[PDB]
Amino acid sequence: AHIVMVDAYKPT
Amino acid sequence: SATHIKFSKRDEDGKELAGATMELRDSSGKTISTWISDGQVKDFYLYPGKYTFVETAAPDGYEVATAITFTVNEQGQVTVN
Repeated sequence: AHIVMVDAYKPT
Repeated sequence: SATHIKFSKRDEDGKELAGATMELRDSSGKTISTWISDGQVKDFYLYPGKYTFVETAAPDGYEVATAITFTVNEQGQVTVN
């Protein structure tokens, strides 16, 4: 099974 | 009866992201494993139970992701809670 966790970008 | 689980930590372009401190926890709260992401898929084999992937630190420039709670059932199938 796949678990996918994304780390979003911080803004600037 | 251990189910293979593939864990990917990615950026928004969908590429594997290195530098994130991660823990996998079972429902009791027991930390099953702690690692730092290194740009590849992470494989675990888990028995029925409810678990949580927790990001404890993100690499600079990146936001800490909301923890992911999932269940492996007695039939070997996986569901996200």
